[PDB]
Amino acid sequence: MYTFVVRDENSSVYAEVSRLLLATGQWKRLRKDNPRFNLMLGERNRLPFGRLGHEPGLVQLVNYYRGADKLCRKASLVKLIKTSPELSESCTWFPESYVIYPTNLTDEREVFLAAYNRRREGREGNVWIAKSSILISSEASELLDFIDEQGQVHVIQKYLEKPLLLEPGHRKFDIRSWVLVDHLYNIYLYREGVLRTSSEPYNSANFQDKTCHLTNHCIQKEYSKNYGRYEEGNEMFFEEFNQYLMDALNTTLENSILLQIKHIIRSCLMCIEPAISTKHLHYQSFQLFGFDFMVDEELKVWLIEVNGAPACAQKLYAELCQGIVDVAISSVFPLAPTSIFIKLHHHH
Amino acid sequence: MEVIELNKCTSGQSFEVILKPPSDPSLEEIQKKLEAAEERRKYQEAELLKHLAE
Amino acid sequence: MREIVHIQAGQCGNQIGAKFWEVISDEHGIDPTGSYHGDSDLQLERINVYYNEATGNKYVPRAILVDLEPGTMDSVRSGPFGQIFRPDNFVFGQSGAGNNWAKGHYTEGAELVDSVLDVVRKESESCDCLQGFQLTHSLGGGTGSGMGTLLISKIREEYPDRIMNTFSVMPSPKVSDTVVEPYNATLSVHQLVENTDETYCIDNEALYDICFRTLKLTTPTYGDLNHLVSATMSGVTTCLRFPGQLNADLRKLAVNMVPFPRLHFFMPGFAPLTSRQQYRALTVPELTQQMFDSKNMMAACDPRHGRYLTVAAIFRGRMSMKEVDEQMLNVQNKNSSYFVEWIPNNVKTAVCDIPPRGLKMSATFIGNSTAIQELFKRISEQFTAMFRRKAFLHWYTGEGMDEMEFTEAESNMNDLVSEYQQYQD
Amino acid sequence: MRECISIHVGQAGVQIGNACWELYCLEHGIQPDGQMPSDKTIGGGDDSFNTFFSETGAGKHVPRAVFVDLEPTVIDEVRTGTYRQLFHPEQLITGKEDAANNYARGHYTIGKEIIDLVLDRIRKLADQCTGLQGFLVFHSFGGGTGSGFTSLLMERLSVDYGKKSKLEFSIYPAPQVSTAVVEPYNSILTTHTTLEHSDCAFMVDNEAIYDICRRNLDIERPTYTNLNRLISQIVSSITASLRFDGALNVDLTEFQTNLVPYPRIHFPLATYAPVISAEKAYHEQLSVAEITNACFEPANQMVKCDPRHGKYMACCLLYRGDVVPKDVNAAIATIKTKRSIQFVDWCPTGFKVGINYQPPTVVPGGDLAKVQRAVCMLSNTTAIAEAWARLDHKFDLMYAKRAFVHWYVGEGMEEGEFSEAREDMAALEKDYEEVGVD
Ligand SMILES: Nc1nc2c(ncn2[C@@H]2O[C@H](COP(=O)(O)OP(=O)(O)OP(=O)(O)O)[C@@H](O)[C@H]2O)c(=O)[nH]1
Ligand SMILES: Nc1ncnc2c1ncn2[C@@H]1O[C@H](COP(=O)(O)OP(=O)(O)CP(=O)(O)O)[C@@H](O)[C@H]1O
Ligand SMILES: Nc1nc2c(ncn2[C@@H]2O[C@H](COP(=O)(O)OP(=O)(O)O)[C@@H](O)[C@H]2O)c(=O)[nH]1
Ligand SMILES: CC(C)N(C)c1ncnc2c1cnn2C
Ligand SMILES: [Ca+2]
Ligand SMILES: [Ca+2]
Ligand SMILES: [Ca+2]
Ligand SMILES: [Mg+2]
Ligand SMILES: [Mg+2]
Ligand SMILES: [Mg+2]
Repeated sequence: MYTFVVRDENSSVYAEVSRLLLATGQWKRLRKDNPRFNLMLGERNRLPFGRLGHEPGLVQLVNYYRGADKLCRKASLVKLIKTSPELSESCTWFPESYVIYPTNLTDEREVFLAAYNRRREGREGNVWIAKSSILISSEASELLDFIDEQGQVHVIQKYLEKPLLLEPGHRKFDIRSWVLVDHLYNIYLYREGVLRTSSEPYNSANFQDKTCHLTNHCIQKEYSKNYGRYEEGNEMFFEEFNQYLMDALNTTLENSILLQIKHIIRSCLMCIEPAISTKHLHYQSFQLFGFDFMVDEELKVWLIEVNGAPACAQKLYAELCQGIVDVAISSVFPLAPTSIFIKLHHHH
Repeated sequence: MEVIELNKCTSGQSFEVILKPPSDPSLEEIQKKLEAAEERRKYQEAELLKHLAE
Repeated sequence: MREIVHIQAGQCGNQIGAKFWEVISDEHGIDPTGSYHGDSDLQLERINVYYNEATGNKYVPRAILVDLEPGTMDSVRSGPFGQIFRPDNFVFGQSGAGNNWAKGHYTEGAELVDSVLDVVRKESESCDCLQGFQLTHSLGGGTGSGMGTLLISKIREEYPDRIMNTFSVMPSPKVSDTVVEPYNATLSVHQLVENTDETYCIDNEALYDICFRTLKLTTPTYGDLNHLVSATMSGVTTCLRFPGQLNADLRKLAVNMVPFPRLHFFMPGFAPLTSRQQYRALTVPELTQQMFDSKNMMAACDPRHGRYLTVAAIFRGRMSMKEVDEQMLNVQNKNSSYFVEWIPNNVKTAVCDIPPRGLKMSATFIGNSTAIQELFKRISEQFTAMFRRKAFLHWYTGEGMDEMEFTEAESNMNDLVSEYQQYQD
Repeated sequence: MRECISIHVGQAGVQIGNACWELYCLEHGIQPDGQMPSDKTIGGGDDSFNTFFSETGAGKHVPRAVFVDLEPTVIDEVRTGTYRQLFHPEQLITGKEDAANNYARGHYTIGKEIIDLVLDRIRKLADQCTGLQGFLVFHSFGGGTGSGFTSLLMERLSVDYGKKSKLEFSIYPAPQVSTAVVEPYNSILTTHTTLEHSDCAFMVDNEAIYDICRRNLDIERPTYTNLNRLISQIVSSITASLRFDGALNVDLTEFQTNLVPYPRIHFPLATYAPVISAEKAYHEQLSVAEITNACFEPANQMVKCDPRHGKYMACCLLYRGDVVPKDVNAAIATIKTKRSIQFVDWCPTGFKVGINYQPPTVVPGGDLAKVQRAVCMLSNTTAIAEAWARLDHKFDLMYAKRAFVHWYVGEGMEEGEFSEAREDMAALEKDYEEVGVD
């Protein structure tokens, strides 16, 4: 009989995993403060990793990698890419980004303005976006004055003024991919992705209305007036998106986009493997990640951000959550296909 | 990767490598704590004997 | 040299105590005449814990036999190992206690208690460093119950900083001598709540059910019940009488088993308990599952009705200590809903290479469980069924007691039950 | 030459002390009778080994050691053991009944009645020292004596030897090898009252020693003898600089200078490699790089924790055996480019290296195989705060219910000392977080 504890009641994902575990009649849920557990479905913030792997006779597993925040934080991701030789400062698939601390608090203010003036003088498209843990402007004065009005660290990166627009609609979009890393640090890519499409036509002469530029499911379902017109819930799955690329661009989702996506996921996760791996550790880790990608009109993929506690598409909850139990949990605590994941081999 | 202060003798040697530069209660007070705790023990035992005498 | 002074009082106390010294004497190689005839140094490593050494290499138990009538102790002096006891350590009267707590505690018993303490003082004066005392007795009668708790009260007055443990047989209507047993047990329990550090609660009904249901004994006798108590008493004293990687005296044991001063009433158990399919080797999983099974427990309380504050398990015999930790860590990690989560690692295990007589290996269970409140609930309910009508009270008021003292014993008991209730939620 | 006095308190301290002096004797060529054939100065001398051994006119080399226990059974093994001849009776002190795992009993009740005796016996050893450096104090966190009496002794030593350094070797409680439930109380009580009196403390978590004995030595259920033989190797690696010719960590003061820039944060993490099973057919000898790389594997640390998620304040590499500086620096460079070694910004990113050519001595019939080279890394990481966190959490669970508190109050301790001690630990945990996290 395997035991587990739930410490994040708000996780829609592991709420289903906890629902499945009990359905096998071989896992037992304990009070959230009971230390005699095999599996911890831990909290998002301040997870006490130091209290794991110290119960005699219990092999303990947790659904978060200690140290993965370096990748799942806006400012941290920028620093990692610029300071990690595995990614270098000339990393071709990450938009030019800079870490900018508000004046009321190292900082890359001067470096940003240097590349800014370079674009403004060279007639180049000089539109950037500011965000933290949103403002889209073509003038650096507005971008910097907006960060000083807050109090947290922000990041300014180049804005993709040439996004790939779906037709009909002439509308922006982003690609979400779910990646599961198990205790052996195998990188699995869920075969099912989702495009969160903007139901509004992309407009490059007015960044004031952020409804056609931000493809977040909450903004489209709150500030957009064409929600659910072209696809149900502004969510296009791979089957349709792939069929579209064939009819329109005469290419496939695998060739045109997925190869770059798999390459980016590998580079990011292999880079931090020495720092977060639980191979020789007294406890084991696994984590589900949500990568957000952008595609330009040249069919080049760009990494937007990585989410450490992602949500799933309603249609793909059962399949993915079951897949988490198959490779992430039962692989360590076995029970008494055609896998849904794509193993991204690599050198450890 | 510098080596500094290298010292060698018959039974070994020692050195320093720098990869990067940087960026009470008196005796009287103890007696009071000890005696204070002894007094509380005496008080507790006296209340036990008084209880047993009742 | 951490000596323990043993005291047995009353009929039950002396019949159970007699068998106890019979059992452990065999384990230490002491014959009925006090002469050692073992074959292992482990039998003498800690022999002085329970035995004095007289001239001629004779070992005399450090035991004091108390009773208000001669009968039961005349039987001991004529029993198997009767000759092994110090003749001066028999202290007895002639009147009896008539199964009356007031007689044991206030009238008949008071006339005899001084001479009992004279012997106790004699045994203590001869101890290098006295660990503490252990008293065997029943709570349903008059001598072991009323005078036993009187003895405890006076031993505590003269040795306030020594450990006082008891093996206390709780009465049950199914195995009962008189109808006043709830009165006597309720009056005693309050004494034990105040003046003992550890009380092993032994329920005669549980001893009966084990002899009938598990042991398949059609009509159990008191001798059959006492066989279970002997084996259990030998088990709980194993890590006191033999050398091992555990250096624990009575005080260190109490410190780790009693988180709250008044909640010091333990459920003991034993395994195996096989009916005569008796030569079958018992595996470690079977020992562990049985030792935690209620049917192997002697307090007649279902542990699943409460929560364990602390648990101690002692394994005897040659076995896989690695395999012990696995099964033990399997019971806890398979039923952690019955252990309190606010005492980390409250389940401890001890090993002993010397198994009991006629067993390849055994396990003794010692649990401080809040389920013991059910035992005090039964007693309280029987007490109140009679006391509300003042039934049989005249036996006690005729000895000088007042009804107020009964009302106070009732409240103290119900407060005890209330204290267990809060630590179970 | 300056002398070092070792003090062993409680069962854990005494048995560990017994295993270390066995190892010391094998290392210095001292026989159980105290004789040392290679010591050509009879009855005198100021050599490096004289920091730990005095000499009688008859040539006996007597440890500068005091053993203390509130119960006699553990110290009786020393009196009748193999090395009974080393010590004289004045060095062995035993009470009648122990502290019963009760800090208050060892600190107040019993300690108050034996403290002056211990100081007298220590004063005797001090009077033999021409230049006493300080003290090495061995004890457990969990025992009533090791916790309670140790803190009292440390307070008095600070009064009687104000200008002397005091180092600790403390055994952190592990449930797998303990039958006690109140050890979290004792650990936190003794750390609170000892903090301002210890200049440097090497915590060894029994859980780590236990797993190393099962993983590397193939001991299915290690005993205290197994644990103590491994612990005495690590202790020997740490004290070798005081007992052998050298230039690194030549006196107790240097341990604080090289390992503790902030006084309260004085708990270095110890890592040791390699630990090879003697029963093995024959192991392949590991290189300087491989054993140095092993110093950054959690599996060989004396306290299980993750230094990748802390910051270093200092780092010492202590090699024994066939090691030349060239190979040390080469392996270090390789580790920097591979490992997560983040230093605090107000401290240099460096490594002090000491090499002793004599390889680790192994006790005949022991569990450890003879190796050609070994290393012990002493690093001061904020990661060791994980051990304080674990311990403080267990404390909170029991103290929320006042479980077992009556045993301590009953011995004369005020309940307030529980909260005063816990709040001191809360501040110690805050100190680590200010030095390590960003
Ligand atoms: N590594 C190691 N740990 C030990 C040893 N002896 C005891 N311990 C640990 O110490 C703790 C118990 O404290 P002890 O040192 O035995 O007790 P004490 O200091 O003698 O104090 P008392 O309560 O008076 O007995 C437990 O955590 C044990 O695991 C030993 O020889 N080696
Ligand atoms: N450099 C850039 N160029 C073009 N569009 C960008 C961009 N950075 C962000 N976006 C837009 O913003 C959206 C993603 O915003 P971001 O991910 O930073 O906010 P967020 O993290 O709160 C949403 P979530 O984490 O849930 O995916 C995408 O839909 C994308 O269209
Ligand atoms: N287990 C056991 N219980 C007994 C024995 N003798 C009496 N009892 C129980 O003890 C109670 C009677 O007390 P008893 O010891 O005979 O009275 P006392 O001689 O005045 O102390 C009743 O509950 C009996 O069931 C015995 O030999 N073994
Ligand atoms: C303190 C407990 C858990 N321990 C280790 C014990 N071990 C063996 N026999 C014991 C005890 C306690 N009582 N008795 C009779
Ligand atoms: Ca009379
Ligand atoms: Ca000399
Ligand atoms: Ca000081
Ligand atoms: Mg996000
Ligand atoms: Mg009778
Ligand atoms: Mg001890």
